Amino acid sequence: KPAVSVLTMFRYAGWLDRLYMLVGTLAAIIHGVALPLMMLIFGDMTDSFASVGQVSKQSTQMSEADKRAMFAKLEEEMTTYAYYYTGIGAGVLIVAYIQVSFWCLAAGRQIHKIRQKFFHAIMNQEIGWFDVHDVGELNTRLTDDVSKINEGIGDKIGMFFQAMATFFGGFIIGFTRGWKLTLVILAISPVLGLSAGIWAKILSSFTDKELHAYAKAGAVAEEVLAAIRTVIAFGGQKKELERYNNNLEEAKRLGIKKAITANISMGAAFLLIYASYALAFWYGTSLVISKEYSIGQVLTVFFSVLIGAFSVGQASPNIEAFANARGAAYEVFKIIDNKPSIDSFSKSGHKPDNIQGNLEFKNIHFSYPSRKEVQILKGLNLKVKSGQTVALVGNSGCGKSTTVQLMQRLYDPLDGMVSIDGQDIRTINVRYLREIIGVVSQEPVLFATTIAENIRYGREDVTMDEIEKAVKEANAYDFIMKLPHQFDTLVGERGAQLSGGQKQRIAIARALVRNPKILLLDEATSALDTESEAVVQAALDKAREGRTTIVIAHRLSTVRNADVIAGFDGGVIVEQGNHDELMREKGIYFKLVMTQTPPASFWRILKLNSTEWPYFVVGIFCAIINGGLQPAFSVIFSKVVGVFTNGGPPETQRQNSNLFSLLFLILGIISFITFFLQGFTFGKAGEILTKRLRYMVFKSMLRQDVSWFDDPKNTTGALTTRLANDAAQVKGATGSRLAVIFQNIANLGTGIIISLIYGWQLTLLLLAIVPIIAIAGVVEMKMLSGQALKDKKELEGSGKIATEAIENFRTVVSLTREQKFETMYAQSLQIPYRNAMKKAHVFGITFSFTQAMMYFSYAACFRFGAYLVTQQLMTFENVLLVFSAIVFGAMAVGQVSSFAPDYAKATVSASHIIRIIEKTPEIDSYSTQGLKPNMLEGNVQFSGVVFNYPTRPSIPVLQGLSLEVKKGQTLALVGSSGCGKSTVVQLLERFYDPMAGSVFLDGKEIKQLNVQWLRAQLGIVSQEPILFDCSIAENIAYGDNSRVVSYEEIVRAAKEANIHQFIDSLPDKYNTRVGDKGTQLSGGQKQRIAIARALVRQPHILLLDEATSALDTESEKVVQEALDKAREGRTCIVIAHRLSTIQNADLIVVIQNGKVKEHGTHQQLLAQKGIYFSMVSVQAGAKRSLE
Amino acid sequence: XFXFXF
Amino acid sequence: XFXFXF
Repeated sequence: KPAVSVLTMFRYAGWLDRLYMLVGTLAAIIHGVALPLMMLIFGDMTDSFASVGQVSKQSTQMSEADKRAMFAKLEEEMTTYAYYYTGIGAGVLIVAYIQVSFWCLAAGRQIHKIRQKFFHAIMNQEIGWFDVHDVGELNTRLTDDVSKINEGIGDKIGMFFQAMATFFGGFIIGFTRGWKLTLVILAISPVLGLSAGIWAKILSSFTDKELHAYAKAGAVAEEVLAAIRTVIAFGGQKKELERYNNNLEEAKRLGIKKAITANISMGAAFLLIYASYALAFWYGTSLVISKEYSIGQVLTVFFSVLIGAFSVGQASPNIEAFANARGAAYEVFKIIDNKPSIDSFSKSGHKPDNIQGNLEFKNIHFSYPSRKEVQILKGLNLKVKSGQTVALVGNSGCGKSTTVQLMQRLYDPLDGMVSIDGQDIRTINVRYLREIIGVVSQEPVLFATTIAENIRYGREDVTMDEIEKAVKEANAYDFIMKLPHQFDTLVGERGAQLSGGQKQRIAIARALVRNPKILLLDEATSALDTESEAVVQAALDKAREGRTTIVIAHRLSTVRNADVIAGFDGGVIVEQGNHDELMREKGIYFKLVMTQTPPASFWRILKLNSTEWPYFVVGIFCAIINGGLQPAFSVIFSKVVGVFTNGGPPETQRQNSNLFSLLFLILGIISFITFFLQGFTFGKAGEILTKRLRYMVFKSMLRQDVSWFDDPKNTTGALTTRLANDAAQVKGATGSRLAVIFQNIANLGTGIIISLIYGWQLTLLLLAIVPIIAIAGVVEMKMLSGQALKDKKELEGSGKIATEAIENFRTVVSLTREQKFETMYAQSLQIPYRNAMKKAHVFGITFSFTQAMMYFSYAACFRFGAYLVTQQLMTFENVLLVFSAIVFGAMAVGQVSSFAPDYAKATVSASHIIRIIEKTPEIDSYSTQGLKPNMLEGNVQFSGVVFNYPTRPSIPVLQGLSLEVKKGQTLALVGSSGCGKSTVVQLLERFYDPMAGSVFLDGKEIKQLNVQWLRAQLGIVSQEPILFDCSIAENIAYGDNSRVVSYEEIVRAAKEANIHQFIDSLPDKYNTRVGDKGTQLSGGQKQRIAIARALVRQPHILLLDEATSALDTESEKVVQEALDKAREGRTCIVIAHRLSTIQNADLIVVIQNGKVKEHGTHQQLLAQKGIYFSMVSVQAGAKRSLE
Repeated sequence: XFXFXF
Repeated sequence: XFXFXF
């Protein structure tokens, strides 16, 4: 929203830039004025043929006499006009090039400076400024906003002024050639602007509505695909598919409605355009018959004014372009204009020599820019003698690090002063200060380049000798020399990830090259392995002894040798002294011491919509008729001016112009019928297959097994997105575009037949010209994208070094060498800059070439139309017809190139949607095959089962697992940890078939059993049961599908689950809605409902998976009571984590590494002393302990 | 050429 | 270059 003064935005343009912009906008205005002058001459041409057209037909006596004066008039006149046109061509060529080239040049030249200055400004900021701002947003802000600014100051301005020039020029010529027709053409303008408004208002409203419909279905789809395992378990797939299908059923209806309305609107708009357009022309004729206007003048003012009219609409977008650019330039310049307190790019202040390194902190109060919320340092006093080494210690708050933070003058203290030697730290130059101080940080960072270069970030001027001595003095020489490439080895986030201690040593070496008088070590030893810690500690100790040092860490192994140790409490310095003294003090220090001791292009996609043989032929026939209707608009306009030019005796004219002007409209109204049709037939055809596809996609998505849903590649969101997009995309390829293409080929076809049969070689000529300028138009767009992509690749590299610089910034400021990144960034930018120079050279040529070719083409038009054709008996009225017809065939063909990417995108999107359908699972719930045993009583046999999850075939969950459980008895399953306990329940549901081994129930192998029937006999209850949005009775009735559950039945089930307390209490009772849309319930109720749907099914096998997992207090008690009442009448497998509730179980089984380890009744496992005994003792010790 | 046919 | 804008 905030803007920028127009002058400040251009502040980086001076001398040649302003010149370029001036000559540019000049040439632009010229280019603009050029076109309406073209239409001015066009009226003078009509007058020439009109003068001869009347006289030629006025004779009806002498013939040869008309071969003399007429041909001479046409000779001189046509030659003059052709000469002029040729004149215009060179002009538009030159001015076009000048315009685009100059403006693009200016843009590039400026944006270069913008980028450099901006990055500099980013680097120049103090750390306090970073602390409050998101770096990602800032970097993206750089890359994107500078691009917006680029788009703003670019050639768009030239286009804008050019359009304004066509506007003024058009209306100037319009007015001067006459006032009436212009005012009459202005009279219609409000009517057109309103019709375009009705066009707009409908889109914004309905586009939202269209998104809303799929959001209601998408909700079903999402909750389902989120609940996939549950719906799989209970086998309610047909129901979910049904619901989704119903939602689609609604969606398509809303769709066809929108189609009808939209098509009606478009048709009406087209009708208004036709009507006004014809009307103005009729009035024109009415003015020509009065001899008030010449027949050509009418054309001139008409076209000039309409040109001038559209120029506005064509101009407007370039306003928004420049508008956005100011808004973007605001936040950009804000940082560049911002001058900090600290600078560090400044050369100022003292640079002391022979620093002894006597440091003192005096009464320092400070807070980070969280400001008044917390004040970490309340007062302070500290000294450290020259050559000494002080160690800071503290319990928490990290006020320790604050001193190291302040000693680099990253922040100025609120009150108090940090004094290096005798002088205040603020009097001495920042850079020099940072250079005389070395720093080693807990987390070291290595910029990505050779080791030498990272060591070279200590000092720009250095030799491999100093690097060697530096790393050797840090004892890092061995480890890196053993590494390949020697000093030239790579480091960074990408590639050659090394040990922390090694990176730290490299950091210490880097710091050691700095040869600092002052050394600051903050928890550099901390957060590192104990073995390498000593290795790095050796270096750290060797890094001292030439320097004064302030060290901070959690390691009290390194503190003892310190000359002074300093404790802090609540930001207040308390204890100071040698170790023995502090241990004699028995204070905080002593305390802490004691504490720490794939394309698819097919008509196969069409074979699916081949479901409808009709609805297509209708649209195509209709659209071809429309395609045959399109050139008819030309044939009239030809003969309207044609007969009027060919009129001869005037008496018969005024009667004919009324017959055409009528007909002129008649093709209009019939255009309403055909346009609405081909839009409606294609629309309705679009919404139906969208139901068929999504219904076929969703269905087959419920076919797939859990193996496919566990895939990280497929998630609910990704599936719903893949579900929406492809179906949304295929509609576009089979939709309006195709109809338009057929309409346009039909258009050009009928047009070219008429043109070709009328004009002999007049048309054959154009057909040589036109396909060339069209192809010349497409190739231009190809070079535009090529230069665009290549440019993106080059700045991607410069933006990469920028991200590296500003993400690690707090480090680079400590090492200084920001100027390094300045220079690197510049050198990185240098290549895109020279590239942007060539861009202007190219953009101008391709533009001017395509403009000149169209003006030169317009010269060859009338030149061949006149002369050779008109010297023959061939006539002007036909020429005027052929140009219209052909050039419109072309402008219609343009829509073929414009509509190209839709099919491609739809192809890529139609690729996935067939594959997703054709994919088949290992276990398909749809198969009607399988035994369906007649015997009720369940057993379960697990024998030598081996299982690895398809997602993670590394660590096996089950190896040779063997279980057995008889009917009507509970099988308790205990385990150390893992899904092994659950994998039993998962395998019995047959979500997976095990790698090796086998599992039986009635003695039949479930693998050969019917999947649905198998799953139909199971009582599964999970940890956190998901309930879909619908009546709780429908959530309970979900337990049994293929049949509607009785009320008294879900009542009985609700009674068995002890949830009846809630259900009878609610106002809506069993009709109440749950699932967070209409109501909220706690875990207890939800679980009891899960139990209800579990036992409404009347399973012979109950499966309780950690049912009490998330729960508390009495809820566990009542839910366990329910679960306990639920079993004992059925086969059961209970993996619950409360072993106090397993104490009554028919069989307990301890799982170990996939093998059953211990098994037996409680008292037997208790009689034994082993895993189960420990499992029970450890958690049994808790309940006794809670007292 | 505008949008009818010339 | 006819009457829309090209």
